[PDB]
Amino acid sequence: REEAVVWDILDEVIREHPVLLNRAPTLHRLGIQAFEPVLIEGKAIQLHPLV
Amino acid sequence: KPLVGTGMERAVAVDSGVTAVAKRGGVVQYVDASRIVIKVNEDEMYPGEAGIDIYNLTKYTRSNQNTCINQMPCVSLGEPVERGDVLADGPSTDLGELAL
Amino acid sequence: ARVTVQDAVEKIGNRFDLVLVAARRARQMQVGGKDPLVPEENDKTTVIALREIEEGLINNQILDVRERQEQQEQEAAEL
Amino acid sequence: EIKELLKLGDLPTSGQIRLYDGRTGEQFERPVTVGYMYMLKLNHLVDDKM
Amino acid sequence: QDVVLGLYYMTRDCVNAKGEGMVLTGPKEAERLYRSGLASLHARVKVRIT
Amino acid sequence: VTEFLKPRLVDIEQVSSTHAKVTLEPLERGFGHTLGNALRRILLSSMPGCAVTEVEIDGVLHEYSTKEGVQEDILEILLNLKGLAVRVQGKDEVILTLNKSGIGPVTAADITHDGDVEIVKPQHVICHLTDENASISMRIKVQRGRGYVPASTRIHSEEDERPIGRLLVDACYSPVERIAYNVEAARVEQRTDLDKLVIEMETNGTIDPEEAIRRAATILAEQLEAFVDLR
Amino acid sequence: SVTEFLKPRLVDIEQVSSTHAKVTLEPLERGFGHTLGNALRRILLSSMPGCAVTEVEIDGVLHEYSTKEGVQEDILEILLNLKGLAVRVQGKDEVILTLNKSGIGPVTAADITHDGDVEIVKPQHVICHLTDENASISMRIKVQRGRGYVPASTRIGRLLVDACYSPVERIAYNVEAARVEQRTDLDKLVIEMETNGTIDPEEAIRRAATILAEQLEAFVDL
Amino acid sequence: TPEEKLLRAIFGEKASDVKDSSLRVPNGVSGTVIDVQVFTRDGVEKDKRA
DNA sequence: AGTCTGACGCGGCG
DNA sequence: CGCCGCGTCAGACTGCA
RNA sequence: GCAGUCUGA
Repeated sequence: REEAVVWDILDEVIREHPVLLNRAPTLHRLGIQAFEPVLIEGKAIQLHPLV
Repeated sequence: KPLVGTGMERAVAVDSGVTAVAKRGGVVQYVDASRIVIKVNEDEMYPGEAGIDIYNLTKYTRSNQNTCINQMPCVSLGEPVERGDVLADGPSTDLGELAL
Repeated sequence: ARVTVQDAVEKIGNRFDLVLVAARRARQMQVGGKDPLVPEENDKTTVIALREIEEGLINNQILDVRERQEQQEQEAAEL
Repeated sequence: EIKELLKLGDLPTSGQIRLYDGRTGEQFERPVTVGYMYMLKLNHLVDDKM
Repeated sequence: QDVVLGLYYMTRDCVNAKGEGMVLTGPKEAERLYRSGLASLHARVKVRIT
Repeated sequence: VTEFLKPRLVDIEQVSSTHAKVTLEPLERGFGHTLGNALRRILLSSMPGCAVTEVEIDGVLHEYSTKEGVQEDILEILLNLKGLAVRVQGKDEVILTLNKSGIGPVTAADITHDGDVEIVKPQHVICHLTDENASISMRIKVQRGRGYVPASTRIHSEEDERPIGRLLVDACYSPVERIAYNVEAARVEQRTDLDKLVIEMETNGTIDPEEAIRRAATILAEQLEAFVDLR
Repeated sequence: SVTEFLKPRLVDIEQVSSTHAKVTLEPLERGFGHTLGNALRRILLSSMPGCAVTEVEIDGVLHEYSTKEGVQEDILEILLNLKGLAVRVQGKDEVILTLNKSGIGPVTAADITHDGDVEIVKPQHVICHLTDENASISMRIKVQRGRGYVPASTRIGRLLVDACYSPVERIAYNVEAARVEQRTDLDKLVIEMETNGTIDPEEAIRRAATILAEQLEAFVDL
Repeated sequence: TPEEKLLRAIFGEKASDVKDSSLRVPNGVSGTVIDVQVFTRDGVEKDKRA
């Protein structure tokens, strides 16, 4: 149902919790990197320009 | 429409079947979002004929790619049309030209 | 808050050792009844563990000494 | 011919106008190519990708 | 490709840019002079740097 | 030196029904562009206006449909009603009614007249009826708001039920369509450093140019209170 | 309602120094971060009143490049040290301070001849260095009240100084995304301010907002 | 199962004989039903909407 | 097993 | 001359026992 | 589950 308390829960569940981001082909080691999630409202994963 | 095009838009739109092109010149007798009734000219109707072309437009059907194909009447009431004139724009056609 | 573990890596001079020491301490904090030695700043037990590592408060030797001491003192509680 | 058509519509024939920042309200230091490009929306919707 | 162009544009110099030759107390005065519009981003200038 | 000249709303020039030029004068050197861009952003983003948010046509169940005798789809009728420029006095919501028959264009002049609802462009074509027996009859709920609220977000208001046949229109409430401004050197009795700001507004006709400047400056001056006190 | 706007609820001030602060305001309406930030930035930079050194006449120096013996800087750097001299004058718009100092070592701002209404905010501000133990420097410094920044290239054997009238020396801001009950489009305005000492940072922010809100008073609806 | 055997005997109803296999809108897609076509095998009773 | 077959690569390697 | 290999991830649509 | 087709990076 996505009640409004679920989002306050979720903002804690992903507070210091890294996620791995991977773009295939993983030609080398840096093809998988772990970032901390900032919850955004779109449907597109936002990816720092330097990586 | 494209403000900048190449002139091959009117052929790409007409030669596919998305548009409803007039088979015989005449005068638009009736026009509705789903129908165009053209009254054929006097020198174009065969002897022994009502002399009226009815183009039933396709409204909101599912494409193969789940997009929408939808024919809107381009002509308005009382307007005269020639043979081969676009009567109803298809999907991605603006007033007869292909507009993607 | 933790953005780089470079400080905690000189204290435990290996990166593959930092992970194991920090995970042992973070599990002590998460399912053990143990409390952090640094002020819990709305962090996760992993980040609290690393913040304890980088301040010299925790390493594998300190964890082993403390576990030994608690094991002996709980073995002492037998009447 | 492109520049002649621009000059017919009173636009600058160089193709670039000076623009201002919407946020800070001040002028971009160099003239910026502004014009009408025919943009398409491909069937690679992010609703279908997420 | 956008950061290198930004920093390339920032760091370059032009010979008669607005506010050339003046003497600045430091980087903060340079930023104040730029945002005020009193000097160009390329004004060849003398700034006391620490 | 510590004293600043304060701008007064010197002149308003209504070039057209939808276009106007308001002059703020005199401004000290530098406040021209400050006020210009502050007012430009506040006007262009936060003006209150009325917009059509619900249509109810009698024989129609959904947008992806056609009415017999109406040349447009129902979806094009809705896209035409989205641009209905209307102003309402003393209400935050009103349900206009449209009834038309016979061959000809159905325009905003054919909406049932209410005294406190002024349709500022009666020539706005809503649809065309192409049959002498065709007839269109709709209810048009215009609403006061701010900014742009799409219908897919207003399905959030899950009150008791929405009927089948109540077509939701995206709501773009803001009346201002373009804001330019120019800081020109205009003088007082004897001073040369004073400037004059000319704000060039283009609206849909449902806001008064002076009222828009007053509303924008009020938004700004009540947003600056958090900075004036700074507790 | 259509006229009710989000006003800043969280205003966090972090004084990094006596003259440097970060003021975080949250939340603003979408796009109001840049409106308030840029209006305040422009006012703090170029329209804020204050008093600073405009001219200086040194006894033996005729133009900006003629060096002076005994002082370890060229005149081009004594002027650069005078430009940063934070000074307050209460009852006048123009004062002529006098700096007389002979001997050895630094000549700080504390060695300026005292006038009762002129305060020096940083008396440890070094102006020059005397090196010969018979080196004497005697200069007249014209403090003048104004507003904004007025470079010397515009005001054109006295020597001109860029007159940094404004107490602000660095105003920056950035607008990041705040959130209230699952609206993420709201704004959060972080202002980063540094003044020269004549005015604490939050007082400068308040005086700038007072200037803007006093300009607007002819249009507001009370 | 035994615990669920106690549970539905506590709150007083066991499950019915039929399983919910109805058609449902996929997650994320939200639209308007613009057409319904019902095809019944020849020899099958047509329901009311057919 | 009869095809009213398919084939119509390439480069090492053993 | 026969045998072994010939990038990764992903979305869609048919037809098939 | 598979084969074919198309497409994306």
